[PDB]
Amino acid sequence: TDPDPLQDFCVADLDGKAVSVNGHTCKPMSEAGDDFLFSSKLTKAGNTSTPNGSAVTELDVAEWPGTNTLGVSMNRVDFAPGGTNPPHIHPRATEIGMVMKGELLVGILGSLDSGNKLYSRVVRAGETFVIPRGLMHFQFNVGKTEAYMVVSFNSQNPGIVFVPLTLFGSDPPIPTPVLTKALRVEAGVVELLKSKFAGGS
Amino acid sequence: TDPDPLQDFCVADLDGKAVSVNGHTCKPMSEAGDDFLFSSKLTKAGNTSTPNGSAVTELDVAEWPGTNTLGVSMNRVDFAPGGTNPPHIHPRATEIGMVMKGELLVGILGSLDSGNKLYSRVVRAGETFVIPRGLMHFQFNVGKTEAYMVVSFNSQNPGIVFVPLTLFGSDPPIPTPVLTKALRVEAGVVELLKSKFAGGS
Amino acid sequence: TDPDPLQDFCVADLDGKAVSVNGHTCKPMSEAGDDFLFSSKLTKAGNTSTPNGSAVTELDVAEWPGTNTLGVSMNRVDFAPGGTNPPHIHPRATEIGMVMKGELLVGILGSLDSGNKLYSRVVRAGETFVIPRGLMHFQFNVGKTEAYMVVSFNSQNPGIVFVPLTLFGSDPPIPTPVLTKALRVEAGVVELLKSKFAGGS
Amino acid sequence: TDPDPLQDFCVADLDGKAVSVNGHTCKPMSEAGDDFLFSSKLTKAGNTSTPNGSAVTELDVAEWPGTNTLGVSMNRVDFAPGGTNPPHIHPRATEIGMVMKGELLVGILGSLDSGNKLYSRVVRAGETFVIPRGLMHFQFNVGKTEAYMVVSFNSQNPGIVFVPLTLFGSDPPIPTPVLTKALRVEAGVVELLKSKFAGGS
Amino acid sequence: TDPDPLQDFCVADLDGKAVSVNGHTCKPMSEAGDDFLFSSKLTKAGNTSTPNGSAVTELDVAEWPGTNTLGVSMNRVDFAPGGTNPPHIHPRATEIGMVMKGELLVGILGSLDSGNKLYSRVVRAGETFVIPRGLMHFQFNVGKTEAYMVVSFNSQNPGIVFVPLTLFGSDPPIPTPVLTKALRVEAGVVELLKSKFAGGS
Amino acid sequence: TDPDPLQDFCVADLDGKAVSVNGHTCKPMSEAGDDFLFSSKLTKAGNTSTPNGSAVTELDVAEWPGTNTLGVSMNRVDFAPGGTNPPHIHPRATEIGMVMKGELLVGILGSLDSGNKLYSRVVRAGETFVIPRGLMHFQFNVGKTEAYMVVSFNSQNPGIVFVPLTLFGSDPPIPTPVLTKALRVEAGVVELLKSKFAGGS
Ligand SMILES: [Mn+2]
Ligand SMILES: [Mn+2]
Ligand SMILES: [Mn+2]
Ligand SMILES: [Mn+2]
Ligand SMILES: [Mn+2]
Ligand SMILES: [Mn+2]
Repeated sequence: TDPDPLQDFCVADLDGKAVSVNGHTCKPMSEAGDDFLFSSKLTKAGNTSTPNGSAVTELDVAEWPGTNTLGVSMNRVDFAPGGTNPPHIHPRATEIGMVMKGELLVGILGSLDSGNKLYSRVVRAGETFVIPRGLMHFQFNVGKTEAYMVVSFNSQNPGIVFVPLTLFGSDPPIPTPVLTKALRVEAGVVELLKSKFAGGS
Repeated sequence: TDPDPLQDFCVADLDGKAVSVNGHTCKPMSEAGDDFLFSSKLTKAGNTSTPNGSAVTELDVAEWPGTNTLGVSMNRVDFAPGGTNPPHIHPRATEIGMVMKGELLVGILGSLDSGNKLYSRVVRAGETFVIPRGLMHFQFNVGKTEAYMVVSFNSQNPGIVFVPLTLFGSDPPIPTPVLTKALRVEAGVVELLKSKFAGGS
Repeated sequence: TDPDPLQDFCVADLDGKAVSVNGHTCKPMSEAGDDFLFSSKLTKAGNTSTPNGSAVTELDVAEWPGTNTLGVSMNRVDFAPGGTNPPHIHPRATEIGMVMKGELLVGILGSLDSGNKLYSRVVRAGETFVIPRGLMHFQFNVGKTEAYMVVSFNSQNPGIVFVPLTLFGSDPPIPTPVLTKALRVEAGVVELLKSKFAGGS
Repeated sequence: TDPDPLQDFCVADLDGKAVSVNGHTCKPMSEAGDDFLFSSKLTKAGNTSTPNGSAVTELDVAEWPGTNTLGVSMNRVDFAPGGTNPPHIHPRATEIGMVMKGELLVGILGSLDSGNKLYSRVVRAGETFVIPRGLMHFQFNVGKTEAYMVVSFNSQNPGIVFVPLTLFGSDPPIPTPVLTKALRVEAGVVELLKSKFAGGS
Repeated sequence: TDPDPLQDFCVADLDGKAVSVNGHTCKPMSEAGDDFLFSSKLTKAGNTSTPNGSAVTELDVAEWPGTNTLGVSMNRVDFAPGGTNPPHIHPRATEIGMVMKGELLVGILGSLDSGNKLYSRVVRAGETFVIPRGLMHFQFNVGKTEAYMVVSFNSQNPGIVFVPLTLFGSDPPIPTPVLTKALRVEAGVVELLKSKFAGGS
Repeated sequence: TDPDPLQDFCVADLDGKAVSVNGHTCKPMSEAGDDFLFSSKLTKAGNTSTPNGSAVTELDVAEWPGTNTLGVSMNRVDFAPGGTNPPHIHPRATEIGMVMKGELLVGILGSLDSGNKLYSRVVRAGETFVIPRGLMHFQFNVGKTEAYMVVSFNSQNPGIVFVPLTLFGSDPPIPTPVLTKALRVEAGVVELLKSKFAGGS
């Protein structure tokens, strides 16, 4: 897990020309003021008019510098009806989440030695779920209304590996012959899938 | 921070006669079923008719066995008007919180080398705060309505050191002469304070 | 990373009825003998006549009990011409590898905040590569001969999330409507992909 | 616990204008000389003519730069007859101590799930005690002579949260109405307590 | 460093037939009583009539079960005039020490990338030293009187690798031809050295 | 073990005038290019015409900057017939190794509480061994041909404490009277041993 802190506070210095280290260097405490332990960035719903039909509003260290060294972060996710937060992985954290409104099918997948088991449940307001570090998982809005959840992590920067976008729309894309061997389908099918992720999101 | 996991899942075996280790031993996976990554325990408001005027509903490993080894937990806190979650400390975790309804004065205190600075702000629906590991902090309901928040931790068992209850109502209590020297007041004042915490909460 | 050791040696007790804990309980040292720090299991090539055209021979704690508590493990991977070790993730470790024979295209993918960049290179005998914890990566045999590599991890049990098999052949499978929304293609395409992973490997 | 070291030595650069990071940046090894692994700062007794009747002489990274990255520090504490080191907490370390002279009542308090139990014993020359990370604890000189102890920590910067000074004399102070609700006493009692800690120590 | 604790207390169960895990299983709290956080084992001087002319009195988890999970331990070392605590290594901890009486030459050796530098100083009563994790170090009594020190570690079980005893008196001994090649001297010299450590201490 | 990473990549900035921190500061990602996750430095055999009769080719962070923050490194070791990699220790890592060609006697030594037990085995092509963190170990070429192995570590900078060179050829050397007491032999024997390591390797 994230390295433990070595003092009370260490607000991230996010200037483009700051020295680079594991994590972030910190502002002098003299320059921090009173408000660094607080945020209002998750107060508003994100724009769900995206190809996925969901929107992620992040509150990692890049958006909340006061989290630097403290071992935590939070995101909000909003969903249109029938929208998905697609199969994804956090390389550097466990996630713990609560549904705030609506009805979400939440799925969590075991690794190979767990027989790739899929656990899935419809989760409603006030109900919670846990995603062990590094495992593939997804959410799907099964209600007729807009849904939203707020999720927390045991890292200041968990990372997000979106599985469809990474497989089919990386920069540059994975070669077609690699994908035909891996996916057990013809080139035409692979090229169709790539055409859907060419725009970069 | 909590030790990292060494497999996908390890649901806590909470039987009274189970072998005792750092954390908890685990149920055989054969005995776990489909639902261990989920809970509904935070769906309902706690009973705020307490001396503090607040109620803590816990979702640590004792209440959510599926969190075992995963490095996370969550609590809900509900507040009557004018109620407080009194000055307290988590010995083993950072906290990250969001206010769900109402208006809460949230205060966080630096240690001695931070000049014991008090940072405090009124936090409203959808707004967030962070409490660095081991620092004293409190919340106070400044609104006219019932308030509530949901908070997450980077530990399966953060611990709670309630400062007033521990100072004045430990089992057995701290000797009066220790408290008169520490608090710089006469025995009568110390005995008055003890009389308020004699009931154990 | 894996918890540090608290003594010199702690050979895993792998009996089916042993108590379950994070990792594994240990054999009494009296029962260990002289050979637990050694193995010959990677001396022989695996059987590459599989749908992927590669074979993974594991030397994690389940196969090498002497690694328990020590923070390391190793695997061997053998490749038929044109074979792939498909896009996969290790939830709990960084990997460091060396190619022993043949020519392998090795690809490593950044996360979202790294713009999902793909780094790829043909790696030959004696040449090395590194895969940061939790990132998607693959290998593809571009030579005319059988290839092989040996890779090490900073975990006794890194875990393997095979991306194609998990997306299309989990137990039970991810619902088709979830995959049509996530993959941006019609049901027929999703069902074709599922038909290729129905056998469980 | 503190992050592990990534090289043999890394003496803290304590200049006021040095770049700020988790912990401290290090002096070039060229500038370190022979003496950084040694100190004489705990050779002399501190001045016990304080309101508490004790004095803490610190040997954390700010006073012993050679401890940087190494995961340890030490303090000395001297006591006048009837003096106290008042109820306090270390947010980032376990403490292990030895009494060198005199007779000290040493008390350690469990958290809420430990029923807030108080363990206390008179500890004499050569006898030892342990304080688990983040728990409230105190010492009180019950002898007729000056007492002293030397204590070590598993952090280069454990932090000190002095409970009375933080509750009643933070900068600025906790509002009186918060303290009347938390302490279950009238405003006059709270104001009396504040008047004793107004001077800042 | 040692894994962090997951609860307040976890006293080691040292029975010979207890289940074996990384570290130690714990006694039920019901069986612990009031005294587990305290010891008197370092109150008395060890017997310095040994071949080394020093004696180590240990207070690791085997001797102080209350240290289990807490990340700390302590030893006392007593020295006859001209006695040595010979070149040794702690595989799993940093050490921080204080001299209590007498005059000790204390030496600390850098690794290969530190040019194998030797730092050494005569350390007297109340003066302190630090030994970074895993580095070779020694002490030698240069005074005319008995000397002693008390040292603390950031592990419950640091381990001790005594260099002369391990090189020349392991069980069974390192083969003579291995030592002649490593030490660049003839068999007769190696056999002389072995004859001095044949007794097992 | 090494601190976990807080982002995908952080290539070490090895310039002599770069700011110094635990580990290394990082190059801006803009300056990294495509090749930092790869190396060819272990492709060639080292020069075994040394006093030890072996050669270590290192691929730690100083030689492979892309390993910075990732928790891993690798070395190659080549052996002349009858050559040794002498008794040594890694202060900051476990090692996991594979023999690539030839026949090597590999020995691993327990600490004092393990009765200083020596485990040793002849290890041949494709066979593996593990060295727990901080324990003394060695290899000796018992074949008639040149041998080689490749070894991996759970640290970017494990450190190497060569026991003979450190005991007899440190900078400056350990005083002769310290070594006569520790080794239980006369000054002449100690001076003979020092004369063999005076050249610095
Ligand atoms: Mn997620
Ligand atoms: Mn709290
Ligand atoms: Mn891999
Ligand atoms: Mn203390
Ligand atoms: Mn030592
Ligand atoms: Mn080695």
